[PDB]
Amino acid sequence: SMTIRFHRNDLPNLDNYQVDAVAIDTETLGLNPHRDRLCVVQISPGDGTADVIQIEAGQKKAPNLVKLLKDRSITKIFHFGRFDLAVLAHAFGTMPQPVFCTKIASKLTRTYTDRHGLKEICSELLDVSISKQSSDWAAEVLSQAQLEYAASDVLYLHRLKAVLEQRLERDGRTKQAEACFKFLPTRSELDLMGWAESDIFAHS
Amino acid sequence: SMTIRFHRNDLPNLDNYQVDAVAIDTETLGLNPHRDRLCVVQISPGDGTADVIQIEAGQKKAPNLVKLLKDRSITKIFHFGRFDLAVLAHAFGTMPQPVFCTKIASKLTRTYTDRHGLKEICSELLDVSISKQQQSSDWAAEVLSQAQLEYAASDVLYLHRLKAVLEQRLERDGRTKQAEACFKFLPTRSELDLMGWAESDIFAHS
Amino acid sequence: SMTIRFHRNDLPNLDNYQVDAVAIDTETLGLNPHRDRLCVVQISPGDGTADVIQIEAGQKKAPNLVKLLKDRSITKIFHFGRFDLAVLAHAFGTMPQPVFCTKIASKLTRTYTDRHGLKEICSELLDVSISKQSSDWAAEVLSQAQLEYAASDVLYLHRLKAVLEQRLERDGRTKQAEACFKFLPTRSELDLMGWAESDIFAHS
Amino acid sequence: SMTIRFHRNDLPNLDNYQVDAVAIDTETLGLNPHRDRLCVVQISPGDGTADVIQIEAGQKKAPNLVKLLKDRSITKIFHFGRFDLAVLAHAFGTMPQPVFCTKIASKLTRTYTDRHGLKEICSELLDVSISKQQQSSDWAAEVLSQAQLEYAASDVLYLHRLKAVLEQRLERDGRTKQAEACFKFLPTRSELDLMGWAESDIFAHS
Amino acid sequence: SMTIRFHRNDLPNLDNYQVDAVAIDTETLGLNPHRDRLCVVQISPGDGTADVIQIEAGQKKAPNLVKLLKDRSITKIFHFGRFDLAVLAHAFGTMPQPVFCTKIASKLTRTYTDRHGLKEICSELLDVSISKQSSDWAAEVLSQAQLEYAASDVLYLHRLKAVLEQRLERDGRTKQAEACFKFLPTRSELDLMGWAESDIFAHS
Amino acid sequence: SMTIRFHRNDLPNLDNYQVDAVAIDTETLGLNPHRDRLCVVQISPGDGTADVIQIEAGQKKAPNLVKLLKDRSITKIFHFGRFDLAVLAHAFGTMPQPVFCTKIASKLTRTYTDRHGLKEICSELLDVSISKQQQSSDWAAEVLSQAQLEYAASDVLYLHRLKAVLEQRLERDGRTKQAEACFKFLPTRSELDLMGWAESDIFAHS
Amino acid sequence: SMTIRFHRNDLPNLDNYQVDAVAIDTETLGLNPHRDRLCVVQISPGDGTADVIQIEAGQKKAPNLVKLLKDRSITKIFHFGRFDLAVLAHAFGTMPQPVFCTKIASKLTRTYTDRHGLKEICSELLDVSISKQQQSSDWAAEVLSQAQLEYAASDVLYLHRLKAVLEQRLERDGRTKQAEACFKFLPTRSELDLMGWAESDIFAHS
Amino acid sequence: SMTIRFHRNDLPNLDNYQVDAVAIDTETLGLNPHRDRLCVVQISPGDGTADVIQIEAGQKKAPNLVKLLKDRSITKIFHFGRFDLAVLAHAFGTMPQPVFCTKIASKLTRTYTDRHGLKEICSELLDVSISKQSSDWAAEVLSQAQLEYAASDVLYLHRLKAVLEQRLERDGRTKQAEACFKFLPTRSELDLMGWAESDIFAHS
Repeated sequence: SMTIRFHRNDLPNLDNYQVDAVAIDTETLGLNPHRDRLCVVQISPGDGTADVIQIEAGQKKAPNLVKLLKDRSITKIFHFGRFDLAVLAHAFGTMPQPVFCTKIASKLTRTYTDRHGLKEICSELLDVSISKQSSDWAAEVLSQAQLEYAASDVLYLHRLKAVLEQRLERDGRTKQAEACFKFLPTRSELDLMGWAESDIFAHS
Repeated sequence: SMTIRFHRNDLPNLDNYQVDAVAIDTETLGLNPHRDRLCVVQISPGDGTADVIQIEAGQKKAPNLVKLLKDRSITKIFHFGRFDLAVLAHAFGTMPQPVFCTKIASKLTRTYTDRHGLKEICSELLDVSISKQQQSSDWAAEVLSQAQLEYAASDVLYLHRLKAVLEQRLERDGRTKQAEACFKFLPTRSELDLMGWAESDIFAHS
Repeated sequence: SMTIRFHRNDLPNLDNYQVDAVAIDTETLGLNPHRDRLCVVQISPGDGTADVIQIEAGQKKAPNLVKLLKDRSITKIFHFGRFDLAVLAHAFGTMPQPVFCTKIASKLTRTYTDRHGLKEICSELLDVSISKQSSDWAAEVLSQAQLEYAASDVLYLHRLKAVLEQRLERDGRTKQAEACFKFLPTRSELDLMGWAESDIFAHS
Repeated sequence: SMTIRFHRNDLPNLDNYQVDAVAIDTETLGLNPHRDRLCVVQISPGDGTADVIQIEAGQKKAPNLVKLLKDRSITKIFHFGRFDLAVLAHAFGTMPQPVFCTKIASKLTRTYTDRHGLKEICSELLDVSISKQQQSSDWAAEVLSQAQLEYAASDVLYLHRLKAVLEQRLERDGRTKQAEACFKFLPTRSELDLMGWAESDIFAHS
Repeated sequence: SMTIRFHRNDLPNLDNYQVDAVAIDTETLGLNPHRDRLCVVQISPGDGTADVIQIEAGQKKAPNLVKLLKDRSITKIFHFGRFDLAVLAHAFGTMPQPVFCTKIASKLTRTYTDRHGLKEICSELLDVSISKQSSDWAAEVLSQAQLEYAASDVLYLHRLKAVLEQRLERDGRTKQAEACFKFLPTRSELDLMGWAESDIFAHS
Repeated sequence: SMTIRFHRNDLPNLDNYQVDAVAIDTETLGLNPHRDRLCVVQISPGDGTADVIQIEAGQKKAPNLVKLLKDRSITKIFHFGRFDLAVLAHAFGTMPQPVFCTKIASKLTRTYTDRHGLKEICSELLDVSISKQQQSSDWAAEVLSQAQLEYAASDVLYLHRLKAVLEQRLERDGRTKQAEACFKFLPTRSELDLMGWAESDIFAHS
Repeated sequence: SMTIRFHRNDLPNLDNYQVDAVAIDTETLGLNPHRDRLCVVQISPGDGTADVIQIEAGQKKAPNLVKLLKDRSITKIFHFGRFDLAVLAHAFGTMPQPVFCTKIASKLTRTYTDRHGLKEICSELLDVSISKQQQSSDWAAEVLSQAQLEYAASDVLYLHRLKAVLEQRLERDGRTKQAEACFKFLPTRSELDLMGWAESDIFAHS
Repeated sequence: SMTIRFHRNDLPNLDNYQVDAVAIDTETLGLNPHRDRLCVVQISPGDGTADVIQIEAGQKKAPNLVKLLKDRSITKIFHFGRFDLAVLAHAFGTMPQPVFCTKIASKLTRTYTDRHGLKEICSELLDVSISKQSSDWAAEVLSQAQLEYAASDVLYLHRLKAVLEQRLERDGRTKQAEACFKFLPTRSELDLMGWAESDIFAHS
């Protein structure tokens, strides 16, 4: 079924990543980036396959992945990148950019719903059914079910981006979305710096 | 003391605005830009003088003011620019940029307090006292009172000085780059407010 | 100072009320019209004087006052009439109409503030200073201070109405205000009927 | 079963609308009428048929529909008319009246429940089952799906029948006059929403 | 199955009520006794049968039922009598007493749970399964399902009282329960008087 | 002015208590009767004098005080008796009755306010000013300060007068019978507090 | 399968408890230790057997159980020991120590969830299914049902296995020392609950 | 008036600290230890004088102060040490112990009040009046007012400890207080680790 390539620590090379956009998600021990370590990076070049990379405790190097994260010619696509960007910057020392977030794009286009989860938009926009799973992602041995769950998070983000970009143009919000994506790395930096619970643009 | 130049509709010219940054604030009939019209634009060159400009109901143009708003070589300084940028763009059709916001800068530096209002930071950072008695008054009055003119002018007379202090604090505490990114996004935040997301944090999970 | 005419039960006649609008407020034993009886009706014909009428426990008749309440040619002016209309209808058996509410009018015009109290609008719109006072309004003997407090509630509503009507025209909301005033007696009826805690127009 | 007539822009004529009341609903891109455009108007004569009218982006006129909205001899029946009245007035410039709202009528009669949605009252009052699967879908699609057409039509096919039941309940429980006053005010409630008070109960103390 | 005797307005006589305790529940148009009229009184003499009495709009007389309500030698058993006592007093002009409330008794004995509903205690204490149903109880014609739902509310309260009285004695709280039952009619009176949302014994 | 008689452990006799009602209050180390011991009992015959009785740690008996608590011919007047009844019953083993509570009586008559504290009703009903400075002090001190004695005494010196006013108000506004039923239940409310339901309204639905 | 040994009052001897750790749980009449008496003590040596001990009303002694509680060479394993330690100390006068709490250990390791109940961690960590149907039942019944015995036994049959997993997780994620400090404080946390602070976090600012 | 010794970076020696207990407070840029740096350490040996130490941005060494923090024979006294312990451990790399917290001690003794602030307990327990001041504690030059405010935080903690220890013995809670003090360094560690918003002992 799923074409999943499993790796320890890092991609082995970038032979599959001669691309201008990658789809990325992560797994962690929880929602606090300072407490809960990075455990898995899942990434797809958009060809319907996924690389699932198991990250070790204390590991701060992943040179091939970091080359993609730093490459300003490659757009890093996330669904709710605000969290993953903070996790990746905290783990590897660089804030990935530029980015596209399918959740922000959903909020700017799918104004007829309050459901902006990945499962929801995959169903509505792609007629794709994905299966939601909490588990210990720091386990020595990840299950096949865990690998498939992680891979499904990145298999469809290129296709979602294509639909959402067209919707943003139809509804006249392309420029505002792009400014949101330009700011999103700073939003994640501010989270790591201590404003994770604050809307910095609010009056009070 | 403070010099106020009162005008109707627009600045007469830009002879006082051969500067690299201007301080701007606005008065309206309330907090909803689609309902509550622009009534006053106040602007200062940073030299201890202020222009207070009465805006007519239905006024669609202000060409000299708009030249300053469009001029990318002039930084527009606001206190909580999120509001004023939306009001000005809605009134005259130009989203001002680039910008500096003293309230965002305060939130990124004065981490020991939740009080980030203009009156508060004037007192703490400059030892300058300003009064908010006229904040909620009829800004659409046919003739503005001298108290209204002085409240309006005081809202822009100190923004250059606050910006200087807050710039230094941002550098001291290591957040200049993040503040600049906030200022770059702020025009979009105001656009999203006008477009229908005024009550939403677009970066929130839900 | 204040010209106050004190009465028991009812106005003695309508000699002072050959008018097209009256200003009305009430005092009660509290904010629950079914539990807390009507104690005082204060009313002014707009001439800078007030009638202050002490209402007895169990009294359900006040013929001269009720003639004014029922007279469709006389506008009953209140500041937040929603409460007083319920109290008066519960006490005397008829819902006063038509009405003008200076608080609704304030909310539709003074959009630059969240303070719509009587003291606030008297100060801003009239340069009139009134003194806010809780006390037992069911006392056998009302104090002079109580009579003056009650009278001040109605001395200025005609003048407030004149200013607020002009503001409603300036800001383009006369028609919507008038529809609010037409509905206000039903809003008070719904309060008495059991919806005092519900916005009947809300989605949920 | 249900008969659906699909149209673009407007009813072709009023040959099916020689009636004293019509049932109306709308579909949009969301809950904010200034941001979220009108996409579909659905209308039923009360005879078990429904017209589903696709509204174009930027469409400013719908003359036959508007004739019905303006016609004071025809009651416009809605479920939560507060929304549809604002959307229709914003789209085409006419505030429909007079009106009957089945949600207000439900709140004034079904005092034993807090569930006043259309699906709920169809089931309880008529034993009619309707599905909300397409409530949140892309109503601005170039071509509406058959499921979207059937969801839209089902929102108006039963309002006459609900109105008949709820009218009887209002009379039974003694609240006809208060409901009628609510219906008379409802166009103003929708106007106030468009004017800037959508988040405020204008009758609240504070 | 269920032995249900249906009546209009009132019990026809008290031939089935030569008893010292009755089980009572009511149906109304909702939870606000001043707005939502009494629609059904269901009552059982404890013999496994129920009388279900349809109450008309505007009906304020029910002489045989009222004789039971007033009879101080007959304990009126309710599950959460606080509501029904207010409804019955408002409908018929007299506050029933004395009373026993199986919900108060449950709260004073079943301290190992926070579930004190009738279905729950019937299951736990009696191994009796009752089926929970909101509907229009003011309908001209009550359904058979509605009659059976109403009857089930009173079929088991005598049996619950017997178990709960023994539990109160085992756990040492009989005297406090009886004082709660003595006060309960006043608690319902205070609800009708305007304190339905207030714990009169709270400090603030 | 006020006469205070200071005692250790107990009243010496009941020579000053040939009366039909007594006013009682207590001071403790806090609001939890199982944790926070009884420290002071204050009692007044209603004649403008007060007895202030220091209670020792571990003290289990107070026979003359307890005679008054048990005497069903003497009404014990409290302000918020719910607390004092629990403290006294826990200390000495007798639940006082019958009782009158000025706070319950206030809640049933002063329907125009949410302020029912003793200081508030002394001021409004009697024009008597009392100070709460010593309310939170070390009531277990080896020697009570004169300020502590005067705070304690002032808490009982006015309860007879308040009761007289509030009785009249209860009759005036028609709630004498309901208040009396509350007073009859109050000892049980205090027992339930000691038994484990201090945080629960036993009459609530859930 | 599981072996249950039912007893009245106490273990008959400690022949099955020549072990370094025991698993303990209790059943009561509710969550308030001063009101709600101890009804059942369940204990397991960690060998797949469980003792379920019915405790009489008013029972003040359980000498063999108490020997285990006092024995500082035997770790007492609980799931949410905060409750059981207070109940056991209140019943028999000995605060058990040292302790291991699987709920604290879960909160310090399972940082990806807010579900830390025993049923949840049995399923996730051991793939063991337990039923909470009898959690809220009359634990003071004269005769315990077989379902009650099996619920009680299942609450202790797996704590040794959970402790083994959670110990490894604490070491893996670097929090062994902090968990041990929590376990050292837990008897005091339970004492403070009995003393009157059950509703207070003693370490909170306010 | 106040005897204040000002220092940069560290105490110059421990000549004034031949003691078994020290009183410590800190000033920071705010309440988030990971975001808001340590700015001032104020410390007193209990002789009515204070050392006020200005801490530089990026400074992670303070050898003489750290010797006191690590010295297990010296009790570090705080008012609400939970915060300062986290700040000091984060700044200098070691968790100070053992400790005494006058706020925990107040909560375990002054059960007759909900006010456990330093000003409150100084007034009640010592008849000492201290003056509460928010300001920029990272300023290059601290004002005399700032130095005096910082010093007043530590001038009285030895005296408060003596009173509170006697109160703990009188009210029977010495053992529980000491266990709270033994745990307090771990409570602060857990705050730094990511549980600052969680009571680790709560059921949920």
